[PDB]
Amino acid sequence: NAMYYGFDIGGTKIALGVFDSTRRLQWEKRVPTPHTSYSAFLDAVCELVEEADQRFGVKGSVGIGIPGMPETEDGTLYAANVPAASGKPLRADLSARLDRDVRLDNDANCFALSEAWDDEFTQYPLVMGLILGTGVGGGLVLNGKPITGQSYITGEFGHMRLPVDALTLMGFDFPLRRCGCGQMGCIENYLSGRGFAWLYQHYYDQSLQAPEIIALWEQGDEQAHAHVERYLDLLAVCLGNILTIVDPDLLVIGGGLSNFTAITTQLAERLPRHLLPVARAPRIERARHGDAGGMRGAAFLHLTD
Ligand code: NA
Ligand SMILES: [Zn+2]
Repeated sequence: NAMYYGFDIGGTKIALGVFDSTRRLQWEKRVPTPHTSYSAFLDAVCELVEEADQRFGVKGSVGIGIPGMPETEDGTLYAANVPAASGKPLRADLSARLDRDVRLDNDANCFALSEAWDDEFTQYPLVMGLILGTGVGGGLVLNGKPITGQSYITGEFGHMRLPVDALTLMGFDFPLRRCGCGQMGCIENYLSGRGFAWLYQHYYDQSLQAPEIIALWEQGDEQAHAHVERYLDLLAVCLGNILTIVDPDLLVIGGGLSNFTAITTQLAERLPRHLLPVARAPRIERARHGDAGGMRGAAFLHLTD
C-alpha cells in the first residue's frame, strides 16, 4: 500500500503529486509557494504531506524537486526563486517535521528521472534527459536513480562550450555568445528556445520568436527550412561530443522546443557523422511526461535505495 509523494517546488506554486507503487498518479494538489518566511514554507509542504497521509491512510515517502542547489555539503539549500527556503537545511528540517527521509534533487534531474521511469524506458540502463526550452539542461539516470554528481552539476549540458566542429559547420567567425554563467560560447545560448530565435535573426535579420519560425516552417517557408536545417546540424554536432563521453542508451528530449517534432524525428540521421565509427546512436525520443514530470521525478527519488 506504499505511496510515493512528489513535490515540484517552483517560484509560484508547490505542486504535490501522489503515486501508487505502480507509478500511476492518484491525486494532485497545488498551493502558492510562500515567500514570506521559512516557517510558512515548511508548513505549506508539511500540511500537504499530512493531508495525503490522511487521505490514503499511509505514511507516503517524500521527494522534492528544487530549481537550484538542493543540498550543499553542509546540508543547505539554495534557490533563487525560493527565497523562503534558501540558506536553510530544508532536507533535515522537513525530515524531522515528517519523521521520514525527505529526499531532494534539482528540477532537471527530476525531469530526467520522470522520463527514465516511463513504462517503456525502464528497459534502458543509462538515460540522458535533455531539456531544450527556456534554457538548456538535463540529467543522467542510471538504473532508475539520478546521477547527481558532487554538486548537482551532472547534466548541465547547456554550460559546455561549443566544440570546434561547430565552427567548421558555422564558420570560424560564428559569434561566441556570452552566457549568464560568465563563459563565452556555452551551447545553451544557441540551443535553447531563445538560442533558436537568435540563430534565425543572425542569418535573416528579422526578430521572430520560436513559435513564429515554427509556424513558417509548417507553411513551408524556405528561410524557416534553411534555419531549421542549421539548428538541427548544430544540435547534432554539440550532441556528438556529449554522447561520445556519456554513451547513453536513450536520449529523451524535453522542454518547449521538444514540442517541435522535427527536433526528435530528424536528429538521429545526423548523429553518426559525429560519433565514433563503432558507436551506435542512442534511441532518441520526445519527452512523454511534460506537465507531470516535476512531480513524477521528485516522487521517484524513492524508487531506489
Ligand atoms: Na495556510
Ligand atoms: Zn554558460
